[PDB]
Amino acid sequence: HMLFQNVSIAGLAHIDAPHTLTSKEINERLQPTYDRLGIKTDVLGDVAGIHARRLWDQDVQASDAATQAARKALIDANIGIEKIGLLINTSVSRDYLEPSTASIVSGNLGVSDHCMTFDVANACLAFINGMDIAARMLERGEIDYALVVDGETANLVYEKTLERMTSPDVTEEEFRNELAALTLGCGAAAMVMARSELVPDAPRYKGGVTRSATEWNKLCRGNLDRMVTDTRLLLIEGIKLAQKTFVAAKQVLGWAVEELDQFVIDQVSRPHTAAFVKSFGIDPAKVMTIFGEHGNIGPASVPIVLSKLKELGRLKKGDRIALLGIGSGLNCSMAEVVW
Amino acid sequence: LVPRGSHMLFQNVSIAGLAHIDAPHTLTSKEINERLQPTYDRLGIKTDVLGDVAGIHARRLWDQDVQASDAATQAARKALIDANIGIEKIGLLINTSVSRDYLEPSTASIVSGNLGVSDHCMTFDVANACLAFINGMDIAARMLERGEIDYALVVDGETANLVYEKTLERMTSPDVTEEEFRNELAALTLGCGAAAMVMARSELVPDAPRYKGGVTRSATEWNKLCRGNLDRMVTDTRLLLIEGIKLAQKTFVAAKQVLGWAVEELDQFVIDQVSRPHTAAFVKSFGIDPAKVMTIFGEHGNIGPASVPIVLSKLKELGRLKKGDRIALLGIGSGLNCSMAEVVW
Repeated sequence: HMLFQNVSIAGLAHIDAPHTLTSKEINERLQPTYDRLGIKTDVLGDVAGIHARRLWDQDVQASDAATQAARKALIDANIGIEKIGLLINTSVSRDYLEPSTASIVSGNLGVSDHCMTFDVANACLAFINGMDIAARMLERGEIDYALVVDGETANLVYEKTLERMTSPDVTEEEFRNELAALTLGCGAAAMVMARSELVPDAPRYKGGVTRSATEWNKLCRGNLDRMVTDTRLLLIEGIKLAQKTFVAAKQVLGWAVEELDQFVIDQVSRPHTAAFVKSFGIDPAKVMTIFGEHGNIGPASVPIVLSKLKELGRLKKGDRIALLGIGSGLNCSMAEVVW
Repeated sequence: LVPRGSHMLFQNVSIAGLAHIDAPHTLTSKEINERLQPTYDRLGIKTDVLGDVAGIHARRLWDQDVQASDAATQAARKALIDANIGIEKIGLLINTSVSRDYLEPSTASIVSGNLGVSDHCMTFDVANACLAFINGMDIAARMLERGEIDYALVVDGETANLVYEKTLERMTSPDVTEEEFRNELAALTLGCGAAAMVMARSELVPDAPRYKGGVTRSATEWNKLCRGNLDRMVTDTRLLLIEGIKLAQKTFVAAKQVLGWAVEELDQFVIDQVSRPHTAAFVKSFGIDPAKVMTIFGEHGNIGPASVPIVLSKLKELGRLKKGDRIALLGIGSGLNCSMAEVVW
């Protein structure tokens, strides 16, 4: 019924992580163990379509990556940190349980005594939830500008996950559920959202809709050291939920597929992406992809893709952009930006 | 006379149900002290820092196999009964606990699935030290005000079992430095427990309490004062106190301008449940009647962000609260962040 009319996107930025680890290099150190279980296939590069991913320097924490991203977004919006009234950290990666990663980022930045901080956690949907929570405060006049940040680190998942599978003992089927950890990638993004009367020419966030199917809360379960995931069923119920969520998006957003100029989606693998496009009859040309060379950056994936699109001059004034994702839960969220 | 703003305060947001869960197993400060006595002796500690100094005589613990999500869910069920509604009415569920099942999925997902929420139910977590429940209250308040939903659940289950056994193991080490002992000591004032609140648009529950919200100030340059993972918390209790009070004080100046507050015009203060010195310093700093500040750290310790709602729920359970009571919710979380909000009962 009632969309956001005065929430804009004032600045946007990403950080690509500096070290590359190729699925080839990974596959070499995994060959012994592939040859034990008699698996012929290259599940990373052939099936998933993931050929490289980036990793941070030694002991770069999430809050560091979020800080670098947040600094660039601030420069991109051409405002100083004294203007930020809210800072939401959305990452899966978290420096500690207590306190929030947001507070660490905000301290690194020197936010004012008026800036509210906290973390949102919700798998690959968290950035969109963060964006929506910020938009609610902006519209109410609680704040004029917000930072939504997200830094992801998988350095430790790789050290530990590899060693576990390349031991002498090794398991059998855990391998297939564990390999999903070797699709993960490091990266960061940040976005400065703002009240529109401040930034009249800037893109606008209208909000959107969420639907869920939390009955499947078992299927993807990540610690710091480990990610266990059934990808096959997550794919199907994911798409079933996405469909349902698109019906909701018709009703509140006034959406159809032919009308939308970009689909910015969570980045998992070639099969998640292809199934999605096929099910919804989407022009593949409107669907930018980064898992090929960066792997899965969880909730940073969406704003990384939007920022990349922006920087390549793909986004014309007036474009209608679908932000969407299918996160563990299962949850699904879909929202609109009008460039 | 002169038309005023709302001061950004929440309109037509109500509390339709409230519930807490006490964890089953009692752990006394005597038990703890008996176990730590060889270390106390080695370090020359001749006072009961838990019982006499910190004011905590006991705390509660779950079984070791019990999860945040399980406690969050028990509480959620009791709050639904309290609100006399089914789970089909819930359009938003935020888990606000520090304790978490996994890094993903959200602990709210796991609670939501156990309860059987509809496919219209929005779920995510909010983490912000002991201030998160209030943050979740605000996030849900904004949706209910706008009329995007009818009912919200804010849920919070804490478990400290693991930090308890590992901290006790490290603090009884023959090699443990005084520095490390003191750093880790606050973890032995933590406690298990859980809480849940159903909130609603006032139109649906015309006699329920009103949640007005309030003000927030921060001091993010102190983010390293208290830091915790699954099995360990390190705490500069001295600087938490001093910088916590300064921040409280600053927020209270803002509470006067937006809430029209004054300590003498509030009937209850629901605070973070930390310790007897933290509590005394806060009461003395603002000139508050101690009787208007209910305390449970004595027997349950510090239940992080569950403490506020647990105290609220217990205040209701005892019949302290009457229609019209002006109820200050004030939280100083690790960060530092301080929110001060008002519930009118």
